[PDB]
Amino acid sequence: MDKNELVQKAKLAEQAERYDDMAACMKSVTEQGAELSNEERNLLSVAYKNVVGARRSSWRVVSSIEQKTEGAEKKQQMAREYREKIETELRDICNDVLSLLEKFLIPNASQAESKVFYLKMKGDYYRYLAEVAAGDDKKGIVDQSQQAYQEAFEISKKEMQPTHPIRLGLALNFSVFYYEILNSPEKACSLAKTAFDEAIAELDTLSEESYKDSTLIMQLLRDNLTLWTS
Amino acid sequence: MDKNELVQKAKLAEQAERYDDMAACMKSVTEQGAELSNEERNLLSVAYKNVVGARRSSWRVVSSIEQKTEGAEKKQQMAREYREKIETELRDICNDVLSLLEKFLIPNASQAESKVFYLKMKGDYYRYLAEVAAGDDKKGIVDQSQQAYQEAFEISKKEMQPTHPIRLGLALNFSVFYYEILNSPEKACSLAKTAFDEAIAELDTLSEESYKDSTLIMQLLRDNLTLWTS
Amino acid sequence: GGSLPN
Amino acid sequence: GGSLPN
Repeated sequence: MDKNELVQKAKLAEQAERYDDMAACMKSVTEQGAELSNEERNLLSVAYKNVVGARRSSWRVVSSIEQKTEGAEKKQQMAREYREKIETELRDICNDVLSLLEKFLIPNASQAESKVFYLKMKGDYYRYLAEVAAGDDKKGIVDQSQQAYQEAFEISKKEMQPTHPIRLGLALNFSVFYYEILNSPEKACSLAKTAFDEAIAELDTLSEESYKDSTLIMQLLRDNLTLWTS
Repeated sequence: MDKNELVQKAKLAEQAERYDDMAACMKSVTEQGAELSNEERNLLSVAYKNVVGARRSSWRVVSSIEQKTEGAEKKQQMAREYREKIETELRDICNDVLSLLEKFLIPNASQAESKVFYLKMKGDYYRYLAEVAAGDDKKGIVDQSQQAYQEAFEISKKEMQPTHPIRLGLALNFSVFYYEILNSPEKACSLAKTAFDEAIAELDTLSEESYKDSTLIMQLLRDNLTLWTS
Repeated sequence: GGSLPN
Repeated sequence: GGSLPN
């Protein structure tokens, strides 16, 4: 349809909390080949985050039930089967997001801000695959997540101020990747503390239109620090 | 499949908050022709309540956006279109629930408790149709909701004690039907107050296994009373 | 506060 | 408390 017709209907789907509709509209906007505005970029991000987030939460619930029914043969087999069904849904969602990133989003990203955004998204959705993967296929998945995070991290530190919310949010998810996926509580703590300290050291670079976004991510960086320091 | 295999997988879907899966499993349990246990009866009730409840909430959001964009031609047309799409989903969900009630649930209901339960469900899902209907088709929808509520109400008062949670919950939804659908704030207030007062007058009839359920519905009856008395 | 919940 | 929210 018309791109603006697809965008505002995705904004309606967001208010109605129909994120399957919201992701479908923003996917067609991406499939039209044109670069996304920062508004369309966030609508696509919010939509698929809710779509994949529902499966991650359901996966955690069914996975935990699977381990607490260890000595319940019939109940554990059903929990194992249901976890495998949610996993297949979760892998299809990420594979679509990663497909959109490699064909339209990252290749057509003209700006450093958008490239950092899409490379962080590539690392995020490979991290979501790593949460449900195992073996050598997981090792290749994990390395893809680290490569996307690292390239986005190097571009963000060369092109963005330490108080930039996209750079701060990238350091937040990168540190989460180190703690939860690579089980390095301090390659994450150092990264998170460095991002927090460098943002406080240059608080003069923070903009009025983005300072409540950046201050919030600085609070989250410090929460992960406090929690990982425990 | 096996009925017990379908039931516990619906219990897993409930924990995972995948109510589309939960409603699909409990629908096949109903389609096997056998009477539902009270556990399966509640799993079917909870599943479709969440499935239809998501559309009702989304309908209210998009409907309200439609009225606040009155002088925004392009925005209101999109809101009107999206509300019509959610409406079609909502009518299909209720028509399926009402189809299951008239073919399997109410005809095979051997017990007064189950018949009151299913007749209340018929009134509930006709009330959900009345929320999104208009004209003469709405008038026939509303009369179907009142007929199901009334028959369930007469059976409940003849066969159940005033402190029975199903009888109390039926009086709660019946009063909601009078206030919200027939715009009679006092045919609802009287019904709600009568159910509350008769439950307090015979609190000796309340069971240990159901007293926290009944006391909760008595609190809800009194909240609707306080709110409608305003 | 309204109708019957789950 | 974790990763980046919306």
